[PDB]
Amino acid sequence: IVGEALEYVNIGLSHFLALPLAQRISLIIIIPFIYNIVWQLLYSLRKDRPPLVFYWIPWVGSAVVYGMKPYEFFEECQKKYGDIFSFVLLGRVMTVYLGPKGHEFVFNAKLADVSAEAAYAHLTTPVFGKGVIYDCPNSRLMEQKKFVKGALTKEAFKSYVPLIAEEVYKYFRDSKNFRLNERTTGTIDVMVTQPEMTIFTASRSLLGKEMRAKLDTDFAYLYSDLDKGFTPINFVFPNLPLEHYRKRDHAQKAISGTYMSLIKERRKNNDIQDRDLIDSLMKNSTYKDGVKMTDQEIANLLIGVLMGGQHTSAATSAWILLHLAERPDVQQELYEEQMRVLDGGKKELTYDLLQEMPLLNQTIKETLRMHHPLHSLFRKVMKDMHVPNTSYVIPAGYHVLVSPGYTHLRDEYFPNAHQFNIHRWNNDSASSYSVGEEVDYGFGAISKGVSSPYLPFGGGRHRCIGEHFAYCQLGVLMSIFIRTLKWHYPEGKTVPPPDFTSMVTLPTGPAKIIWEKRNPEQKIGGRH
Ligand code: HEM
Ligand SMILES: C[C@@H](c1ncncc1F)[C@](O)(Cn1cncn1)c1ccc(F)cc1F
Repeated sequence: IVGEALEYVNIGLSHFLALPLAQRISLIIIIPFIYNIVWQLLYSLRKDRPPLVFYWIPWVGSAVVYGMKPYEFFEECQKKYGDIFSFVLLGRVMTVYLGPKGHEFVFNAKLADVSAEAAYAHLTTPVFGKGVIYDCPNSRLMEQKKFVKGALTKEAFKSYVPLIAEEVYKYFRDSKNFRLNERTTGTIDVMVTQPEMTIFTASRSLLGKEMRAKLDTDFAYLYSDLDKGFTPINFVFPNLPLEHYRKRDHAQKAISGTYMSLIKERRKNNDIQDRDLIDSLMKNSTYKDGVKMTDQEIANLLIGVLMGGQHTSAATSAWILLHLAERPDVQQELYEEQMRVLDGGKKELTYDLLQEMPLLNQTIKETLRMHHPLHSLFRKVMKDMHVPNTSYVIPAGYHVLVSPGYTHLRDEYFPNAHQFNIHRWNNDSASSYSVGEEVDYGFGAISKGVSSPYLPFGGGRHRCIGEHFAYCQLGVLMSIFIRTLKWHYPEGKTVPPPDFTSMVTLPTGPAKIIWEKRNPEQKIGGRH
């Protein structure tokens, strides 16, 4: 007789529903703790799954160590399990594939196998607005990228160089952090100066003079509010009836409103030129099926493009200054190249002359090797994926994570990888090189292979289209920094470690350097 036992299941259920509140909340905690632990041990025997990093807390997973020190986490997991392994992160399973094979597996994955917008839309759609980037099918994104890349031409860069130069000189003249007509030395926090210089230079060139003029007013604080809404917290908590979220949504509406105002003023006056990215998208933003982007979608695409470029570029010029601050030898070598290429300063800097500055471009290239601004790129797996030359299957509903910034730091691919050495790029100063066959996904021919161990701009359909703009901006900025200033660390300070929590690998601030004028008597003209 088992019937007697099934009575005691029923009895035990009734004795359970009647335990003291102390016993039950303790049971409410301990039942999923134990179940999680036993599920992982059962998981460890599936041979069609990559090894899964062990974690104590359910749902949270390895979120803490991953969020704080992702590269240290990857190295420890790589020593234990090899190059492919999974970990739990705030409710999701992330499968990491380290190394060049990982780059191929993720960046060159079939469109049907993985979805970037399914991973990212919750981060970005609340910040940028609807209908663009990741709030739209991949085919729409592919053509959005074509539209933006159409104002990112060599001819556009030739006109952007003197405009970016003007902004840098105006920032040296007017900003409280410098005031070079009044002060010959000073101390700056590069995490204060570089965000400002980046937004001023990117606004003037990509958005135009009107939009740049608005950053001289209270309007600039909307950018700070919108910027604060770009945060990993959006991945778990993208809308909370709280104040941070309200200034974000307000800023998005107010900034996109300002761009639509300009777009509609330009069209009401037929004042549509080739000045900036606004002119360009107004003339060129009709999809191949004949649908035109709305003025709202144009404005939102501007926000996302300007904000993406904001955080990668500002982080990078911060790291460049910070590495050069302890390398007066490198500053000296870069200064000599400035003097030779620009005839002692008697040539005005042009886009063409920037391309004849290999050591300056190698300094950018080397900073992007040691400080890849995005430590992790993500996709959501949409169809079960087999990992070649293994028995592993990554099931739909998992996410795949690739980290070229981690391979940038491996000695096997970059000897003495933790040493800043711009000369490892001698006779190889190009921002990136397609090492063979090319493919076009809708925004131009790009490298078909994505196996390069140096992959600062990703690859495949989601590859960056901002690299030449970033080199132009960083190049103008650094050419002027080098010709105008020397700089060094306060006593006993050195390169700060990265803060990875922002998802952008920023220097831990305050990161202070001391500048001094190379020509204490040099004056910057213009009105102020
Ligand atoms: C140092 C500067 C930069 C670095 C290292 C960088 C890095 C990257 C990487 C790694 C990706 C691939 C993302 C993924 O696969 O999920 C990407 C995509 C992209 N980036 Fe950049 N970026 C930089 C600057 C810029 C700038 C200046 C702009 C705009 C002016 C920009 C706009 C974009 C866009 C539109 C994409 C396409 C995303 C997609 O197709 O899903 N980036 N970038
Ligand atoms: C999604 C986002 C990101 N941020 C942080 N970790 C991983 C990421 F994928 C990012 O790739 C960053 N970025 C890349 N180039 C410039 N910015 C991005 C892409 C396109 C865009 F229009 C705006 C934008 F923020």
